[PDB]
Amino acid sequence: TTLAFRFQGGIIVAVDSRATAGNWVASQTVKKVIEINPFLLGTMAGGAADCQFWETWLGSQCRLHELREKERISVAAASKILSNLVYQYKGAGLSMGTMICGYTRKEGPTIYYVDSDGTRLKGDIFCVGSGQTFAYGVLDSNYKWDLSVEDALYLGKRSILAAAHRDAYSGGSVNLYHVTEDGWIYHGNHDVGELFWKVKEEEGSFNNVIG
Amino acid sequence: SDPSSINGGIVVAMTGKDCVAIACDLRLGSQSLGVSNKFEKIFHYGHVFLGITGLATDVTTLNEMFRYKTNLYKLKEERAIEPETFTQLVSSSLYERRFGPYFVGPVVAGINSKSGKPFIAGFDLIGCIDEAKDFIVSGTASDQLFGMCESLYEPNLEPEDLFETISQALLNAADRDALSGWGAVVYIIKKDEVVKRYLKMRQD
Amino acid sequence: MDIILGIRVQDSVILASSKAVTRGISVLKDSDDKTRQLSPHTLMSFAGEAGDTVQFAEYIQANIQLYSIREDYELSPQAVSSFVRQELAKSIRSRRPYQVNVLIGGYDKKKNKPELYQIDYLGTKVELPYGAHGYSGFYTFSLLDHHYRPDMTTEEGLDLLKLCVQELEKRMPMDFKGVIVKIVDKDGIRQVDDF
Amino acid sequence: MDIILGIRVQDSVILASSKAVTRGISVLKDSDDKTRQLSPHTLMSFAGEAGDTVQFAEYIQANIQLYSIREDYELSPQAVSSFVRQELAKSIRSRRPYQVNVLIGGYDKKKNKPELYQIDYLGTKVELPYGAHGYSGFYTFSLLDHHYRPDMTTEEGLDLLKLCVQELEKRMPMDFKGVIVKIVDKDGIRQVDDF
Amino acid sequence: TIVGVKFNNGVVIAADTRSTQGPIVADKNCAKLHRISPKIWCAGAGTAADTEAVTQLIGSNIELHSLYTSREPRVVSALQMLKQHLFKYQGHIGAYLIVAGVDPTGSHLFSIHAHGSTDVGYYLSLGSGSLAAMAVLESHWKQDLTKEEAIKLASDAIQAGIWNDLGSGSNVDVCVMEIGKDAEYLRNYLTPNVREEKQKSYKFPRGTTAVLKESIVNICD
Amino acid sequence: QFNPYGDNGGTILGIAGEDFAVLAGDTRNITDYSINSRYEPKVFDCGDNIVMSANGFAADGDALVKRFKNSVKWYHFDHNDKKLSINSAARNIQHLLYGKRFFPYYVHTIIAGLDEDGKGAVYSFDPVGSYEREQCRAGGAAASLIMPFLDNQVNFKNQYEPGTNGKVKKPLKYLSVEEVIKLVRDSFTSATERHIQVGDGLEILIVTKDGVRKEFYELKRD
Amino acid sequence: TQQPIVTGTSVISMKYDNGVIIAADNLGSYGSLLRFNGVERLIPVGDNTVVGISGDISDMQHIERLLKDLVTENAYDNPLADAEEALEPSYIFEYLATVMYQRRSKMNPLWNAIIVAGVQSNGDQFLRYVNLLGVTYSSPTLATGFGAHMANPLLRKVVDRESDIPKTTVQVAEEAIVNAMRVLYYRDARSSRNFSLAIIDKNTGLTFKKNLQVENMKWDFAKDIKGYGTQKI
Amino acid sequence: TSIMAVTFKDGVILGADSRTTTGAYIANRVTDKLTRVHDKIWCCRSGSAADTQAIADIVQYHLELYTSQYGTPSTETAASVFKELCYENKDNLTAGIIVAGYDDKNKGEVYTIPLGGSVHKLPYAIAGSGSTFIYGYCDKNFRENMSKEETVDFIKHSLSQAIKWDGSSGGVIRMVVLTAAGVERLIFYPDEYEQL
Amino acid sequence: TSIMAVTFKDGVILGADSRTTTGAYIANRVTDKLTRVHDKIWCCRSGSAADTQAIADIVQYHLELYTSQYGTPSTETAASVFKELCYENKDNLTAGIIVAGYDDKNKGEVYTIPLGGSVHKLPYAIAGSGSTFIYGYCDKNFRENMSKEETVDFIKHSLSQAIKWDGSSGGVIRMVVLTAAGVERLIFYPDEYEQL
Ligand SMILES: *C(=O)[C@H]1NC[C@@](C)(O)[C@](O)([C@H](CC2CCCCC2)NC(=O)[C@H](Cc2ccc(OC)cc2)NC(=O)[C@H](COCc2ccccc2)NC(=O)CN2CCN(C(=O)OC(C)(C)C)CC2)O[C@@H]1C
Ligand SMILES: *C(=O)[C@H]1NC[C@@](C)(O)[C@](O)([C@H](CC2CCCCC2)NC(=O)[C@H](Cc2ccc(OC)cc2)NC(=O)[C@H](COCc2ccccc2)NC(=O)CN2CCN(C(=O)OC(C)(C)C)CC2)O[C@@H]1C
Ligand SMILES: [Mg+2]
Ligand SMILES: [Mg+2]
Ligand SMILES: [Mg+2]
Ligand SMILES: [Mg+2]
Ligand SMILES: [Mg+2]
Repeated sequence: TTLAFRFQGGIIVAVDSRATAGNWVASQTVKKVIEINPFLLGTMAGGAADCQFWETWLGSQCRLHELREKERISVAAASKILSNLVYQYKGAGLSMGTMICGYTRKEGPTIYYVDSDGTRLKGDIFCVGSGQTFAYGVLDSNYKWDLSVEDALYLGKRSILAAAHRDAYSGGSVNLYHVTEDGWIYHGNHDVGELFWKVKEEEGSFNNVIG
Repeated sequence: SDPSSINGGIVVAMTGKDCVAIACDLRLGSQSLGVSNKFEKIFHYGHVFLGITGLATDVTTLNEMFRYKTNLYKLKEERAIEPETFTQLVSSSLYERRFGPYFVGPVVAGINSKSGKPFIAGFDLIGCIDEAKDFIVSGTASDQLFGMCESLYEPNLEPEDLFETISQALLNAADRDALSGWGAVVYIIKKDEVVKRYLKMRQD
Repeated sequence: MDIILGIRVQDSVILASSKAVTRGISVLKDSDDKTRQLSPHTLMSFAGEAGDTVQFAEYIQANIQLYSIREDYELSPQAVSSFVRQELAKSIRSRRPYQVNVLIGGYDKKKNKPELYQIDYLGTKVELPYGAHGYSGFYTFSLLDHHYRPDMTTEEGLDLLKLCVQELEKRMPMDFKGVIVKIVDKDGIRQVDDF
Repeated sequence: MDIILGIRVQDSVILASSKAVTRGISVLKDSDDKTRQLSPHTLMSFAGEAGDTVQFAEYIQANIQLYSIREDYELSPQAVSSFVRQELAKSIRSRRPYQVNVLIGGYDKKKNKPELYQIDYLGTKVELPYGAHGYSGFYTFSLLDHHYRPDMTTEEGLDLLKLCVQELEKRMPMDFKGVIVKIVDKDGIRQVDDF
Repeated sequence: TIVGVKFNNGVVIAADTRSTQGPIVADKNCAKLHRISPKIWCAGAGTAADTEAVTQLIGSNIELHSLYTSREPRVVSALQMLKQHLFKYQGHIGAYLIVAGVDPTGSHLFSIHAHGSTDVGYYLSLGSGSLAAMAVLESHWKQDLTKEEAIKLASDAIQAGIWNDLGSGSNVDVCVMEIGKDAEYLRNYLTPNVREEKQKSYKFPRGTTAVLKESIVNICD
Repeated sequence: QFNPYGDNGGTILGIAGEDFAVLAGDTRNITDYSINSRYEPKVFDCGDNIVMSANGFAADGDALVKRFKNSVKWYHFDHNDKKLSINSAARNIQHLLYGKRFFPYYVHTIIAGLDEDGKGAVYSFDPVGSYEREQCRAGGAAASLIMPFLDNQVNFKNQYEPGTNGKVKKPLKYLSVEEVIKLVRDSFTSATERHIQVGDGLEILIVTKDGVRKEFYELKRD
Repeated sequence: TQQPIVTGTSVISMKYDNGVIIAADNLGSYGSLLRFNGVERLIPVGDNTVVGISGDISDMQHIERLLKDLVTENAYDNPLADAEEALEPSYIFEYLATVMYQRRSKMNPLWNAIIVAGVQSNGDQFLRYVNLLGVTYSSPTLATGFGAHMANPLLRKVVDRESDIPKTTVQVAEEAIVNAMRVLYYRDARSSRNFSLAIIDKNTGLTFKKNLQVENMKWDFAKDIKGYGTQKI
Repeated sequence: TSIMAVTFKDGVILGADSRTTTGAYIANRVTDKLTRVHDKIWCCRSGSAADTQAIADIVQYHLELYTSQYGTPSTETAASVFKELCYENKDNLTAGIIVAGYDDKNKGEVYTIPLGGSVHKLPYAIAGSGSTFIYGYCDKNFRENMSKEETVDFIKHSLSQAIKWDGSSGGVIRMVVLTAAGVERLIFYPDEYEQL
Repeated sequence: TSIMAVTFKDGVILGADSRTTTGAYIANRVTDKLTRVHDKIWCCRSGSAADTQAIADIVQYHLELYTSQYGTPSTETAASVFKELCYENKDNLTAGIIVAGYDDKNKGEVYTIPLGGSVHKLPYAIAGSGSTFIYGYCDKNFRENMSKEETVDFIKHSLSQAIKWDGSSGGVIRMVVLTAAGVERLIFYPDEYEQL
């Protein structure tokens, strides 16, 4: 489960930290966000190898752009390198659901959804992965444009926690990012092991669970 | 389309000194979707305890069926069924459906009320009896449970020690399986008192 | 068929069921009631394979009505749910199984408790504070996990349902033509006439 | 993708295209523009396989823009349609064919005529008074056969389109989240900002 | 791995004690040596439940037959009843059995396959470990084995299976059926796979596990 | 029809101490129900204080280790005898694996050594070049048996402080090399008892700043 | 992708105190037809290496040609071709392993299981296996086909671990091999009575024995077996 | 499997090899494929071991009950009972059976029942996988009214060749001699027949 | 198809039937399966008629070019050229070829190349569908160093049996005699060989 949304105070990016091999839990502590540059984030969903390889490659292509043009690549251009690459591989069996989130002065805060079918969409809200529907349910029903940075950070965290609980193929920990005009700011790792019980108690939610 | 792994869930049983333990997780799902957080997989008929993993409809059906058979048993025999005898009743009943089986991994735990001897057994879906002195495992995380039990377990544990071992064995096995977890229950069974503990565990 | 939800609040069970009946690229009907009253204080919503859904609901309805007349007494929701589960548990190993998922919403007059039972076509029964069959659950379970409180009124229950329907109309690919909503409480079954 | 319509009236071509983008049981987006301006007086709407649709539209757009710059001249809608057809006719016998259907709406400044071209992914071209790709046509062709008149104004054209969208929102199984409407006339391309 | 060896005054059957579910060992000390009647014993390979169920059904019917006729059961009866039953079910009952015993007729050793074919022999092996065991039987077997020679050959043949076959392991179980005497069932005759003492005790400090709720369960009336 | 893949069984296990790391593997090689060898090493010193195992299809494992050993040799030539850091090795192996993305190496790969701060490091890879650094990991046939035990005994998962009412977790602390070897020897004896493809011998490579030492232990041969 | 047509069955081998022994029967099977009865499946390479091949015979004849061409190429511009720069068993094996793995990787295998037996120049016993998949392993005992199932268990009773090799004489080891070839003749339906055996010793060099026969077969007990259960006559 | 039955002056001789295989593995190397359905009516079995054993057991049952009621059945009657079972159940049976018998009126008779359950009365019959290799040999060397010794040689040489070429055949050559003088079991070992 | 080559004192004789079938239909009943790749190097063809004709034509080409450069090729050389084609193209060829030749140094030689493209030097070789039925017969009757008349009889009797039992074989028996004295074509008609 990965998510990114636009609001008054920029972009929130929230991801879980689980890797699966069928019903085997491969890892609970995996990074699903690639820091392409200080103003550009990539989220990873799908094939682990496919995501890691092609999103670090994207970081190389974005570095070369700023060498040959003496200027950071636009979110639009960075997303379209990745979408044009996966489109060349269409039918080969690549599996990738990515969000390219960042700020440039000409664009403002921008989110692009890119998948291995070759779909590329600009938009304000996306949830990607096995647990996307769970994340949407919570996110869509609490989302305003006017969320405070503090509230938006929590909603992002709470939407991934929601997915971590219900989706068998999401969990481990929530990794949080905030993107502003000044670039991305890491807002820490949050293990679901402790976060679930704290949220249950403090929020009074999750009454489905034996307290 | 693999009946044994649509709903998920695990059961483990261990023997200790003059006691047995049987534990299960609380998850019922439909593949990726977690549906219920309270689906218990351990039932009892008198002092004999039965855990059932596998397809949830067959778990519910077999429990209803064994409650039926052990009720008639008690009325005719004028005593509660013993674990050794129940084990054989489970085996007969599963093998009766040889060419249309119940998709389940049953686990029997109890203390023979006459000999005082602790007793556990497990079965495959068609009725074959695995009787072990040490431990029995069943469900979607049976590989993980075999691993944990084979390292953690030692013989002749006191009830309060045996509780820590079975709990840690189940908890850490469930955390490595997508389709198991979402809460756990542990039954500590002595000759004439049974303690039932709900374990706090990660809810992902 | 597709969408059937249930929420059990303090003093009632609320069942919401989609009105669309679709075969191919035609919405044949946009006002379908995917529900049968089994007894005065027990309501069953159903979804699944065309034909099977209604045939199953009406068969169950006949059997509960017969029991009521014979014993001059209303079966508890727990009892009706166990009867329904056993019928489905039988069907799954039949020549042609009933491909029907059901919610049973009932008010038990003896306990003075509302009860929601979710049962799938395999005969998988669970008692739930809130439930759903089909793709609906992928959105509504996580949403309810956040917004649901055990001590909510019937009016708060209906507002929690509006949230669920709003979310499904936003993110679901198919047009399910809104829901018919029914409340089961100590005074029986009534339908909300606009939603 | 799914729904793209076109109506050629007296002095304009009107293209209506659905806003929904769906993958699985999630509507990812509800404001998608399934259109590229090829030249100031030529618009192409597209529907079909994910990725292929945009990649094909943008490739065609680049080639028409290049021709415009090179010759300092705008290709006739007939010429652009023949170019697009030939590209699709090539693709269908390729290693991996473009699975894209298109409508081309253009105003030919030399003839002072609006023109609508319907082209499928096989490179099957027809000039039509009204056209549709996908399941839409099964409802809209018979509807337009009855209500369409050759001499209609642009305002009458938009009313005829409301009839089509109303019918599709009534009878189509899927929620396509309304349409973006664009008019191609002697003064170029503009979009109707509410529909 | 299961073997049968004939000797001067009887027959001996032996088996390993490993049960498997896919690549996992389900039971480290299961008993594959089954009693059809007091002096007719069965060794089973194949679908575990099928070999136990088919052995018990024929064992029950043989007991009733013995009571009806006032006679000791014969191995040829166990053989004929097993083969006819397995045949009727056209191989869907996955039972592979080495049937040995002594009766008024003398000493007998037979093999039964799932489809209902039977074989006579002086030495036989069945199961995944049958090739390892048959290599040892074909290397060492001679006509006129003594009791002690037959037991040694049988346990040697099982050991080949334990060591060289991944499908077999743990201990060697023997049953000796000698003409005139009681069948002796040597449970865990050989135990050459004892688990070494572990490096550590994983016994936990009490209160390690986090608990939400306790309650006394009522098993009484 | 020709199947280009096979399963040679065996199981591997890597653990990271504060100033050391271990890569353990059983020495058993199998196909179907036959033992090919009781002592076929699958854990290798690759130079530059890196140890590597590619468990699964033995042919693909040997091919990968050969290619990595060759990769190290050319790194020295092309970059003035510079030491290949464990992180740089890890990234190199990703590219080796991802090269055959559409005809993969059917192996679970683990590398162990010291990071550039002298700390114990373990990296693990999927067959097509996905990777992550971790304190410990098991691979191969008995991975599912051993991994949850390592979570419990190495990372102290689901363990709480006695009498804290499940509110204070057992505190994560680095293990001694003596303790890590106890967990490895017990992980493998447990794996041997319950998995038919695991047994015969255990071989451990330990990596400290003083180089690569080797320890060997008899396992049950059944 | 092929299917094997004319095939050879088990190659068996083991290490003893000074050298290695390897053996294989002289049959080329054509499915169930025992078609060709004079087929050498042990190919000696120099005076220190024998390569034993099972599986497809057409692919075996290709591998013979590769090996006789390898000895030729090694002699080229090589004054020490018969001395310090002679082909080692380890050189010959690694070459075959490389080819086997390349051909499986081109989805066009050489449909064979190969055992390279020999003694290295430093007196060390060499014994290693490779097959159509390019899978390789060494052990004090190695065998292919039925050999692995029936020969290894018997040979492992003589040499069970490394420390048993110094304690095994060429008399004991050859006896184990000859006995194992008799068992395979009893129990393998694709085997023959006629076989070749080769000893590579670090003192006596390469001894190659052709036209061996399985002897001392127990068949007499057959006459006492009547029917399949109840039949007495 | 290699099986044959040959009529001669004094009666009929049945021959078979002793090899049973599961794929390339020899499950039993001392099999008895010559099976008694009556004192002087025997059959040679080829096909599914389960199917031919089950059939032979049922025929022995029918002929023992026939004898109880109507006395000694003819070889033709025995062949007719085999045929009835084989033909009526052709879809579930893989059984090739040679029936050989000695009446005192009818002398030696041979009936072959191939996979279809058709019946063929022949002077001699060959069957089993190994038979393909000796059609040429048997057609050239068989004469009517051979002696006992000639017929024993004809079978020994014939099955010797079948064993040599067929991997599915092997072990000992078992024979059963059926004459007025009674019933004689012969066995011939590899070390004899191999180097004929 | 029934084909064989037999070495004898003076050289080698190739034998074949003349029947080619498409299913049960005899497409040609007077086929020539004995084909010349050099003056005294001939082959017998079995398998796909297209494949064995295409192969034989290519070999004749290679041997005619070999002759131009290095003089008369050995029988072994001819077999090696067949093998090279059959082995390297094993996935697209259904060809079973017997190569028989007469050098003045090497005398009569026979090489068989079965479906795999393996090569086997033999005193005599049999192949084709009809060969299964005469393995027994040929093994028992073949002696080394037979006369011309004995070898002609051995082939005539052998193929006579193969034709009798194999429906895919029939027509005339063609033979080609290869000796120092040159090249001799023999034909034997049904009315002769049938009643041997
Ligand atoms: C939220 O929605 C959440 N859902 C959870 C999850 C797990 O689905 C995931 O998508 C993660 C995220 C990645 C974690 C690593 C960082 C990068 C993101 N995805 C995985 O964990 C994937 C799941 C996956 C997805 C799609 C697939 O299509 C084939 C397969 C699997 N995990 C892996 O890919 C998995 C990782 O390692 C597992 C492992 C470990 C050790 C041994 C074996 C396996 N590995 C594989 O799937 C390996 N597999 C190799 C073969 N292969 C293949 O295609 O081979 C051929 C023959 C067909 C060519 C495919 C891959 O996160 C989201 C956000
Ligand atoms: C020597 O040669 C030795 N080799 C070892 C082995 C394992 O091969 C075995 O044959 C044993 C012997 C049995 C030991 C137990 C006493 C009775 C004899 N056989 C097994 O262990 C079998 C292996 C096996 C064989 C054939 C199979 O075909 C499907 C599968 C497996 N084990 C089992 O069958 C196994 C037993 O489970 C024990 C157990 C006990 C307690 C809890 C869990 C498990 N169970 C299964 O295989 C389950 N399997 C499920 C599906 N199934 C099935 O039929 O599905 C349906 C839908 C069609 C019904 C079959 C059973 O010993 C020889 C001598
Ligand atoms: Mg989860
Ligand atoms: Mg869990
Ligand atoms: Mg049958
Ligand atoms: Mg083991
Ligand atoms: Mg033979």
